[PDB]
Formats: sequence, C-alpha cells, structure tokens
Amino acid sequence: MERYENLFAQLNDRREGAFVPFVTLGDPGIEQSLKIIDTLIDAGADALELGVPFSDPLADGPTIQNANLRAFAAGVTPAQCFEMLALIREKHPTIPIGLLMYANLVFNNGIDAFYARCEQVGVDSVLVADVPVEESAPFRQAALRHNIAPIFICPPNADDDLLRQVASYGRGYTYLLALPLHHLIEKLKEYHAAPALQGFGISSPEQVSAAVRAGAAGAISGSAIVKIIEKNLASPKQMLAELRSFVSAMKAASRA
Amino acid sequence: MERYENLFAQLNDRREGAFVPFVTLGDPGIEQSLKIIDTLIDAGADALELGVPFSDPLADGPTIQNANLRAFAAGVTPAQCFEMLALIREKHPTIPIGLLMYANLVFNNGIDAFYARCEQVGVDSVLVADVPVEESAPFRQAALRHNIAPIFICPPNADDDLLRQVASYGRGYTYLLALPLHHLIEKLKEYHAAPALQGFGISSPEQVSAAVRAGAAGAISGSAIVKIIEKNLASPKQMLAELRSFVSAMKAASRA
Amino acid sequence: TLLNPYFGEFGGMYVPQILMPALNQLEEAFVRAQKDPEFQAQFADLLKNYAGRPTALTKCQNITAGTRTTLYLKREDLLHGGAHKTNQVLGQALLAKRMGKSEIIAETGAGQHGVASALASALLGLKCRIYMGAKDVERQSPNVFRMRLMGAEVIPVHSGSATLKDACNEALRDWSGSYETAHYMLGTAAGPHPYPTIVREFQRMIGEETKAQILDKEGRLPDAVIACVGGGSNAIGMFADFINDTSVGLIGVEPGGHGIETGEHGAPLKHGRVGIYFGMKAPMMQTADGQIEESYSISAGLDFPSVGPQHAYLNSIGRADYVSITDDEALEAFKTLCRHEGIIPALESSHALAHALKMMREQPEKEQLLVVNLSGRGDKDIFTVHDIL
Amino acid sequence: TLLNPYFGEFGGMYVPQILMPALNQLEEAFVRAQKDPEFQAQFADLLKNYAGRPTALTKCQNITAGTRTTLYLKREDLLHGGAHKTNQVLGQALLAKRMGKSEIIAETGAGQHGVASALASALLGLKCRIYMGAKDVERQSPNVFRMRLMGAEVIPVHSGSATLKDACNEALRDWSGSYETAHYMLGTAAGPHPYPTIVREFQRMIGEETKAQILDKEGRLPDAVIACVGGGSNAIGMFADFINDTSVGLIGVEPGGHGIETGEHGAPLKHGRVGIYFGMKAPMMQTADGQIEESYSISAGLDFPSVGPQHAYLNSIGRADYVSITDDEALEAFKTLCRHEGIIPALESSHALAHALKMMREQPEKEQLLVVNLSGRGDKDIFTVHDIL
Ligand SMILES: *Cc1c(COP(=O)(O)O)cnc(C)c1O
Ligand SMILES: *Cc1c(COP(=O)(O)O)cnc(C)c1O
Ligand SMILES: [Cs+]
Ligand SMILES: [Cs+]
Ligand SMILES: [Cs+]
Ligand SMILES: [Cs+]
Repeated sequence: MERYENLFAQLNDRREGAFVPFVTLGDPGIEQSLKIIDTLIDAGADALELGVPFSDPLADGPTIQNANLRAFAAGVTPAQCFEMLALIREKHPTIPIGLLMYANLVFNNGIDAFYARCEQVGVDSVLVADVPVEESAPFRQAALRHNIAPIFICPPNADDDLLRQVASYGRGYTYLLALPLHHLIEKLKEYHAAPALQGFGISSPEQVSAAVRAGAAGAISGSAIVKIIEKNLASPKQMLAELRSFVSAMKAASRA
Repeated sequence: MERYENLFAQLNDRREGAFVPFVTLGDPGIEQSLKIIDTLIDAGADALELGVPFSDPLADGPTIQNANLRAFAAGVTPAQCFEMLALIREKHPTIPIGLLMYANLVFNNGIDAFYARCEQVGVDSVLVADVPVEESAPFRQAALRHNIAPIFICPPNADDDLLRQVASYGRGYTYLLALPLHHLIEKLKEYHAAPALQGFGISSPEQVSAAVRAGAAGAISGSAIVKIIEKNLASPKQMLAELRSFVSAMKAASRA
Repeated sequence: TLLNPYFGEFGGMYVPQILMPALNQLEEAFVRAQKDPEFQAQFADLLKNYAGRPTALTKCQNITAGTRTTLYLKREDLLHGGAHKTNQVLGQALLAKRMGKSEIIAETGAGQHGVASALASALLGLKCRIYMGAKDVERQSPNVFRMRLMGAEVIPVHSGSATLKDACNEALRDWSGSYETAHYMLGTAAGPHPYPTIVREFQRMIGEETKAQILDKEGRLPDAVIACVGGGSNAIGMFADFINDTSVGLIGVEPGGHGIETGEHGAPLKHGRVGIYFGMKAPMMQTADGQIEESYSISAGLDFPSVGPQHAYLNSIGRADYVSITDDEALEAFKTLCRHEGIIPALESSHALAHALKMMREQPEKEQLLVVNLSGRGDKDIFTVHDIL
Repeated sequence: TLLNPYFGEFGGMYVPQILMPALNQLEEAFVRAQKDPEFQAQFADLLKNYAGRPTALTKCQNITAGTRTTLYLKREDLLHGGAHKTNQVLGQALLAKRMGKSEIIAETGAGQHGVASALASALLGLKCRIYMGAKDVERQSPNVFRMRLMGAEVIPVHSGSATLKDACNEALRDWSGSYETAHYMLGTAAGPHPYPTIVREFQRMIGEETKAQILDKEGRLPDAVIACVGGGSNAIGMFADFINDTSVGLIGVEPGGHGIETGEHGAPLKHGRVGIYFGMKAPMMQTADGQIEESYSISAGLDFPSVGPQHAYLNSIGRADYVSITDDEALEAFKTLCRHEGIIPALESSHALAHALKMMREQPEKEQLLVVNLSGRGDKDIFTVHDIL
C-alpha cells in the first residue's frame, strides 16, 4: 500500500506528475523481461504496472493478447512470475509495483493465499481486470488484510454512484480510463479518491503534459511500451535503446 | 392375319408343332440382322417374332434391354425397321412375321397409321407388350381393320374372366407364359382361343417336345437366340453356325 | 375397376398384363382403407405425432414490401424429412401393412424419395429395397448413406441412361414377381392407376390445412396458390381442396431449365406431346418418333419427363394454369428468401416462389393474396447453389 | 440488480467495469419484457408461425421392445432450424428491437448458433456480425455459407487457440463499445448475468410443452427427463417447469469424450473445479494453476469448457444428477435411432439418448417413463459419422 503514498508525496513536492509503464512479465522471455524492467526504471519509470500471463483477457486488446502468448511460449508460469517479482523488488526497494490480474488466477489458490504471496514478495497493489466494484468484496478485504492496495478502473461511462463507490474502495491510485475529462478529476478529488492516473491513450509526451495539467496525478502508458518491444522483436540494442529514450521523453513531459 | 392359319394347318397335317425364334431387329447392326434372320429361317424357323427398339421395356428383361441398346447404337430407327421388314417379306412370302411392340411407338403416329404401314409391309400380327386386355380396344379394332392379328399374353396368374377375354380378342396365336400347365391349354381350347404358343422358358429341345406334348401348338424361344448372338458378339461364322444348329435342334424336337 | 383411371383422356393402366392383379388389389385395398375409421386415425396419429402436422403457414413480412401482394408460405419444409414426400409415404406403408405385405420396393434419382421410404419402413418394420441409378447414386452420396443407415437395401441401376427412368422400370419388374409379399412405393401422382388417386389422397391434407389456416388468418380464400410440378404430388396436394372453389386460382410451375427455347428443360405439360409411358397416357418428353428423352432442371427432384394425368387434364379444361421458371430465376428467388425472411427453401420449391415474385414485381399495385407451397428445405442444395455461387 | 445473479454460489457478473451498464440495461429491459403482454404475444406468434411450435412428442415404438421402459422424444429437431437454438434467439432479437438496438453481435464454433442469429436478424432487419474462430470457420464451411447467404457479416478469429473460447472474448470487446446500438446474442445459459436467466426463460417452453403433452398422452408425470449439457440452454429449457415436481428426475448428460480417464472430454460439472471465466463463477476445464483448457467431444456443439451456473447449483442441492456418455456410446445410439425409429438425431442429442438406452438395458424389468430431449437433427453429422463409419 504505502510506497504509492511516498511516490505521490515526493512528486508533489517537486512539481512532478508520475509516469508509469505497463509491460507483461515474461515477454519475450524471462531474462529479457528483467533487463527490460531495469531499463524502464533507470530511464525514469516512477512505478511499474506488470501483467501476469492469463488465457483469455476479456479486458485487454490484441497487442497484450498476443504479448501473453509470447510469454506463454517462453515457458513462463505463475511460479516464475512470483520469482521474478521478488528479485525486481530485491534490486529496487522504493519503486511501487502493481499487477494487472484476472479473477481466475487470484481465486485459483484461494484469494487470501494469493494476497499473502503478493505481500510476501513486495507487490503494492493489484488491479483485477474483470471483477467489477460490485463483485469486489472478497478481493478487496483480502487485499486490505495483507496491505495491498486494491486498484479500480474508473470508466468513461462512470455514473455518479460508481464514482462514490470507487473513491471509497480503491487505494494506491484510481485507474482512469458521457463526462468532461476535467470534470471526472474534480468529482474524484471531491469524493476523496486516491490519485487519479489517466490511462486512456497515453503514447506521446504532449498527452502526458495534458494529463498532468488536467489534474490527473500522472499517466500510465499501456500498449506503447509493448509495441516498441514488438517492433524490436529481435533487435535487442534497439529494443532497450528505444525504450530508454521513450521513457525519459515521457517522463520529461511531466515536470510541469 | 391369315398366314398363321396356313402355318398351323400345315403343321397339324404333318404331326408338327411350331417353333418360333425371337430376335431384335437391328441387332448387332442392320446388315447383321438380315443375315441372322435368313439363317434362322433356313435353319427351320416356322414363324418370326421380331422386336423393334424402344427406350424402356417395362415388359422385358436385361438381355433384351441391352439388345435394344446395341441396335440403338447401330443407328437403327423406326424407318429402317419398316424398310427391313419389307425386304424380309420380299425374300419370304409365306412365313408369318409378328412384332413385339410398346404402346408409345404404336400411338406416336396414330394407332391406325401404324397398323396401316404394318399391313402395307406384310406384318401378320403385333403384340404390344404393355397394353393390357382392358386397354386393348383402340389397338384391337385398328389391327382387325388392317387385318393384322392382335396377339395377347396369357399370364401365369390368369383368372378365368381373363381367359374368356383373351380367347375372344386375340387372333394368330395366344402367347402363353396358381393353374396347371395343361389346365390352361384345356380352358383355352374350350373358350376357342387361337393356338396357344408356350413362351415360358423354352431353351432346350426337351422343353419343345414338352410344350408340343402338353397341347401347346409350339413354342417361342425368346432370350436364347439373343444370348447366342451375345456370346458370339464378334464371332460371325460361329454366330450363324451356332444359330443354325440351335434352330434345327429345337425344330427337330417338335415333329412328335 | 372400382374407380375411374382417367382424368379426361389422361391416365390409364398401360402395364404388362402380369402387373394387373397387383394394381387391382391395391385399388380394392385403398378403397377399403379410406372407408375405415381405424385407418384414418392411425394415419392421422403418425402425421401429427411422428411427422409434425399441421405444418405452419408463414405470412411473409419483408419480401412483399412496397407492393400490394400478400405472400403466405405453407411450410412443408418443417415436416419430418424437410420435404412433403413424408405424408404419402406414411400412408402407403400403412396400406401395405393393412394388406399383409412385408416388403417395400422403391426407386430414386435425387434421394429424397428413397430416404422417405426407408424412414417409413424402419418406423414400421418392413423390408425395403431402393433401386437407384448409378449416375444418381454417385452424385447422391449423402442420401445413399442416410438410406443405408436406416436399414434400406440399395440396388444400383446402370442400364439405359442409368437415371430415374431406368430405375422406375427395374423396380416394376421386381414388383411383377414380388407383388403378393412386397409393395411398390411410387414416388408421385403419376404412373398406372391407382397411384395418381392414392398419392393425391395422401398429400391432400396440405390443401385442407392451407385453406383453414388462410381462413383463420385472412378471412377470405387466397387469390392464387402457386406450387411446382415435378410429377405432381405436392402440387395436387395443394390444389385438391381448392379445385371446387372456382374463385381460387391454381398455378403450377414447371422447370424452364436453361430455357424453353433450349430444350434442356422439364416442361412436358406445356411444351411436349402426349404419349404412353410408365403405365399412363399423359404429356411427356420424347423425340419425334416416340423415343422418350431425359428432361433437365437445376432441381434434381423436379426433372422427370412427364407429369400427372390429372394435372394434364386440369390444364385442358382451363381450371389450372401451368407456367415456367428458368434455373437463374430459381437461384435468385433462393437467395432472396434466405436474405429476407431467413428461410433456406429447396431449389425445387424456389421455382414456385420465383413465379410468385414475378407476379408481384410485374404488377405492384395489384392487391393479391398469394400462398406458395414451400415443399422442401434447401440444406441439400447449399452445396449446389455454392458450386454456382 | 433487479434479479439475483446467483444460483447458490454460482454465477455473478464478473466482467470488466465498462460492460456493466450494458448488462444492467439488459436486465431492466428483460424484466419489463416478461411483464408486457404485447411482448409475450409477438414472441409467441413468431414461435408458432415462423418456427413451428408446439414441437411433437413422439412415443418410441421399437427401441424399447421387450423392456419396461417407455421412451418419448421431445422433437426440437422439427423446429425451424432443426435445433432448439431458435426459441431463445427469436426472443432475444425481439428484446433488442424492444430496446431500440439495431445490431446483433454473436460468436460461434460449430455454426448452429451463428446461423440461428443470422436467420433471426434477417427476419427482423437487424445488422448481424458473427465472430467465429478460424479453426472453426475452416472446419465449418457449410455453415459459413448458410450464414453469409442470409446476410450476416463473418469475422474470422484466429488468436488464442482460435476456438469458441477466443471468439467469445472478441465479441464482448466489440460489445464494450457497441453496446448502445448493438446487442450481444450469447449462445447459451452461461456467462454474465442476466444471460443465465434470459436464455432459460426463452427455452422454457420446451418444458412447458413436454409436461402437458405427457400429461395428455400418459396421464402422469414422466419418471426422469434426460437432456445433454453443452452449456445448459436445452437442458435448463427441459428442466425448468419440472424442477418443482420433486417426483420427476432430471438427468443431464455431459460429454465423456474419449473417456473421463483420458482428459479429452467436456465434463466440467462432475470432473473439473470451480473458477471465474466468461463473467461467471461456475465449474470449468482448467489446468492446476487456473489456465482454462479446451474440452473435447465428438459433438462440436457439446464441447465448451464450463456449464451454466444454475446447472452447477442443482447438482449441489442434489435436485438433478449429471452423468457421462462417451463418443462411441453416442455413435451406437445414433445408428440405433436411425435404423429403428427412422429419426437421424444430432450427435449432441445422441448423448442424452445413449444414457436413456443404458438405463433400460441395465434394468429391463423396471417400468419407467422416460422423455429424451431430441434437440437437433443429425443432417449436419451424416458426414462425420461417415468419416468414422
Ligand atoms: C421430390 C420433390 C418434389 C417433386 O415432386 P412433386 O411430385 O411435385 O411433389 C417437390 N418438392 C420437393 C421439395 C421435393 O423434394
Ligand atoms: C448448440 C447445441 C446444444 C448445446 O447446448 P445447449 O446449451 O445444451 O443447448 C444442444 N443440442 C443441439 C442439437 C445443439 O445444436
Ligand atoms: Cs406441428
Ligand atoms: Cs416435369
Ligand atoms: Cs407445429
Ligand atoms: Cs460442457
């Protein structure tokens, strides 16, 4: 839970908005992934959002869907993901790590035992892509008991009763995705939601300064990072060197 | 009509039963057929039963059915059949010639016009294979008016009311095909039917003396002659030489 | 004979003398049967409980849009077997049973009759041999299997042109000898009497229902009832109960084929002259010197080279009119029913429909109540319309 | 929510947050619809007049000979479409219409659902896109054509294993954005609520009829009603009106496949553990670490890796029992229905029948009234039973 609250404090006191990369754990290989995350980080990544490989991503688009297939073919399992998360945490004590998840993988070993091993390897938050706020409670109590922030997606079609519920139940940050862009940020700060982080279409620095200026506490670049990895399939120096320069460009665009 | 009555008179006065071959006109060629009929005749044939090629023989078995196909492939038409019948009559004034027919070929040019050209080329009788005694009248009057005997098949399942009708309506000879063999011959002579000629399974001389002895006035060998022609497809000397010896064997078997 | 073999000059019993006791016993039995309540009820219960009768009468919704035509379809495509062949075949196997017969002989070209004799015999424990032409057997592989499956013995004809014409003859030869144990199950209202009158009385319920259903729905008799005419059972099944309602028209569609002007067609009743074949005197497709020829149509189950005696006769006293539809007019009415009402009609019945679509397109402001006889579904045809398309 | 998403612990709405307003509007509309007389009558008239309902209840004559079993078959194989899919698809397109929606999204594996959405949309003027997996599209060439024909747009999935699993996801992604114009037409009583309750209320008439028909014919409720369980609509359609008749058993057959002991099977409810997928918490076929796997069956339309929530629940309070049937037990019951009653049943429904044949062969002197749900005809399967045989 906590490391987020430390990140947003620090960024606030130095006029900065957070920039967060998403990437899939195990893509295109275990070895590869750990080098890719150490490059995202040193390039400027303020927090990480990782994906765990799951079968059908009812909440994800084609790029992430075959990104999961690339990690499956690598012979990545659940077990190798927790092993990866623990060493990422070993070389990096301060950075928040959150996880995109699907409810079958949480439930499969008991909801509590999953939040137990998350807390025990250092994961700060978990977003479970297909458990709506009204099917939240087993997952939400279990995260709180092992002091892991439950992240929720606040969607474009967000009615007001939702906005109250999300603000009351998430922690870490609110994932942002009718309603004027600015109007949502306003209502969430009214309702006392955790830091709203814009995730819809963040791929060029102009949008990061746009999100920061709008009152969003920063931005999550989903597909972009994955695509640079796809383009650079087997282009390894260009794979990382493009990634480095992209993250630092994105990051530069948030310190005002 | 008449030539039959002359044949049965002559045979009676010399203790003889008639033996009649069937064959298809135009099989396996026009030229061929005329040589085959002149050989049947000189070998001993007392009368002839010819078939005209027709499409589906609802009253005939597989041998005659593909015998018709052999004549069709020869490029035999109705017109070439009447031309053949006229020259057969030209070389042979005395012998009865009867025709197996199907009602579409009689009807096709008018029933009367068909019996007209039959009388005009010398045909003595016509059996129309698929016109039962109760659909007879147009065909029967028309044959009588051009003095052509209407032949009828008297079948195994012949009820008594049929036997009266056939005896009253045919001329030339009765074609024979429950009821003891002898009992039919008796009832027909009672009813005053024309000479009953046995046509069921006449293929070995023993049966010709059997038919003659039973009171049948003689016998018609259907399929046998056709089969010798089939066996001898392209064996021409054996084709005729077997035919010669067969007809004379059959014929020998009827003079007692 | 107990009944008349003639519809005017058409018809008769023009069969070899030997088959005649068989036909006369079948007439005597059918006359008894139609007079016996027990026979009617057992027949009814099979139709209702095994086959699915009454079939539906669908009011078309979207094909007559912006015209004054009202189309209804009689849904013999929702009959067990997905083709009207089922109502006569049940009624004739019941008759064989009532005659003490134990076998069924039958013949086929496309498959639909063979399959419908096999499904009735399996249902009533009768031995069943289907005679089918080799040309037809090869082409009709999916239907051969479906027959074999249901326990029917299939004998491959391949003599003459190896078509239905030939299959029809061999089956009768077999009947000459088997006729006291076996019963020949003739595919349509055609051939020697009494099969014209039997095959109509056992398809007659189609008319009986279309009438009460249109009366329930519209409150007035239809204006014309269209129906194709392969050999006449479906058509004569629809017409039968309307024939004495002089106000109601009866149009029967015939296979125009590639074109009347091209000869490859199956339109004997309007463009082929009278003759004697398959035991009847009725119009047929023959050469100038009486040799019968093969007809032609996109619909296999519509190409047969003659027509029922009573259809030839209703044309002569001007009570019914028979028209034509070419192969491409059938295809277009096929795609139109699918894309518009969501019914895949059999190519055979599309000929009846193409004709009612032509009638409404040609005179759009004419208010007229139509009823087409949808007489088989088109699952069988989705491969052939897909070899064209 | 207006209704309960849970059948005991099974069920739920476990969908991305964005789809939730779509599901809640669909619930609100279905609750209105079921309360509106106008909706019921229009729905009824289509079922009766376009599809052919009531379907028949056949008393089997020859399969139970010399046993004390009485078999009846509910004849959903004589439904327009020759497969029970038709009664829910009409009722849900009427609902889309009543919601002001103009498109239909749908997904398929074997074809039968895609075809049944296409034939309902053509009939009601709705735009229709079917999502189908490439593996499935290639294998299901005859059904692709039949869909295209009726005007449906077919998009070929080929991501993940390119199966129904994958097709089901892509269709929902499309729904996330299209949901105020389009309506997702889910194939079975499974997935997110309310599709479990909707797909049952629109297949419920099967039970309603089987009951009054057995009451008319036999005078007493059946002893057990058997039915296969692909994903549950046909089964829950039959069970629904008998569930409160505690005396009546309900057995649901599951695909045993090559064998329970061989894994290649589709029997999630008895031999696969609970999980969350396709928006519901219900039993499913997955690996030991939650990755869902493909099931298997001879019947394409029976292999789907989970089961309806309410079926998982009736098993838990012991109200219904679910059993298995292998592929070879399905084949033998197929040939037996054909050769004996003359009905070609769909391989899917043969699984329900094989189970009722086993019940009577194993205890021949037990007098027991059975009703199998014959739920599709087997024309589709005569090529596959012929690749085996
Ligand atoms: C066999 C067939 C026919 C052709 O003949 P009818 O005697 O007119 O019935 C008609 N419709 C269908 C759909 C058929 O399969
Ligand atoms: C699609 C199919 C099913 C499988 O699913 P249900 O949900 O049980 O109905 C069953 N029967 C037939 C014949 C089918 O085509
Ligand atoms: Cs019905
Ligand atoms: Cs015809
Ligand atoms: Cs019905
Ligand atoms: Cs299943």
